[PDB]
Amino acid sequence: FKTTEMIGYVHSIDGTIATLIPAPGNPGVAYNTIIQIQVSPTTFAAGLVFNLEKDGRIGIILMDNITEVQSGQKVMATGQLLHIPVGAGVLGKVVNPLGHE
Amino acid sequence: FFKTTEMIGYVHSIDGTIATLIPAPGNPGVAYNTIIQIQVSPTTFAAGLVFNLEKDGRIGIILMDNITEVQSGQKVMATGQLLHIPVGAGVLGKVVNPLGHE
Amino acid sequence: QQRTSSLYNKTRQFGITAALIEILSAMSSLEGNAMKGVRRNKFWEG
Amino acid sequence: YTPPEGLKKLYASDFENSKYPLNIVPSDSVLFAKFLYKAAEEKGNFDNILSDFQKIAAAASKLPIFWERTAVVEKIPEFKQLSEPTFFTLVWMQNNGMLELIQEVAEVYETFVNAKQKKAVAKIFVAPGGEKNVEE
Repeated sequence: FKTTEMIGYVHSIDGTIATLIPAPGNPGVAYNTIIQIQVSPTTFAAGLVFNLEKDGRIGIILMDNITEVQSGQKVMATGQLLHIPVGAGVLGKVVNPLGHE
Repeated sequence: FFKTTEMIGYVHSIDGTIATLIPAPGNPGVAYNTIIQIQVSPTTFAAGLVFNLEKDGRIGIILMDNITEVQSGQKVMATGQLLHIPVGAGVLGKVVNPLGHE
Repeated sequence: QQRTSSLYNKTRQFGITAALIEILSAMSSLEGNAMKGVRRNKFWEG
Repeated sequence: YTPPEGLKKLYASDFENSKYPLNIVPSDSVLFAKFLYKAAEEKGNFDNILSDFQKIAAAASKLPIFWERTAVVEKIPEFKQLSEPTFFTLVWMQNNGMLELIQEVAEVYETFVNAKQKKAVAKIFVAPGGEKNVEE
């Protein structure tokens, strides 16, 4: 996933759902898009936007690496919906909903 | 010698068949369970019934007629009286509304 | 007997679920009406 | 932020229960108006707050849409020229994220000032562009 800019930080984590708080200036996140939570300096965790509140807090549905998601971590926006590999190059493989093999 | 009504606030929100009013600062205020008139036009009004008097001053209204004409930000006049309807032998043989309109 | 027992189990489960949902709906309605007032704290002292 | 001593002292006091020209029902937009009125009454000048509200309204017309969501009154230069009470109230609102009540707070403050100064305001409602003739 290609990141564009930071769009806030992780605020609360209730199981598999999370809430973000806006970054300075409220860059904004497109609804129903995929966001990346920087769990580590080199690894990211997928999240799905499902709610854009008036105050600027974004509702996120964590997809993978939930155990490594903590409040205060930076979140980057891809700006696009979820896309997965498709074609004859995926036949015979075992994949997950995010397209990872 | 003027037909001075008693304005008590404005229409804040509309949710279907009920509305919420906001009182203008320094106004007489409406009484509980009384009828109010929402000025949908300089000559037309929509009836309503007071249902809630909240701490914030907002008033819960039950719209009775001309709901489609009600919009947020319209003036509201307080009659200060409960609901009264025509009664007598002259109403027999007629179809009427709960407000008495034939 | 088997049919009535199945109906009994189904009815009790539905009743428990409906009662719990009703109680939670009442609780949510009570919570929603609550409003957070102005905080009287030294905001500058931070 | 370094609020003045007077505003700090008044902030801790229970000014909400003090006497005011009118008995307005408590509300979020009424607390700020009461604080502004109590702060201005000590100095005796009320027109300063009105000028501050005018400046705020003029500045807000140029700020970006939904500026109140990310508004930082400290960083905004237009609010640097406001009086200490108004600036303190704006910072207080920004802390609570209630900058959308500026209009209501200004209205309540104007009502309090008019009541204190014994002024009666007669709203005249006219059609758009029909305000030319108001003799009647």
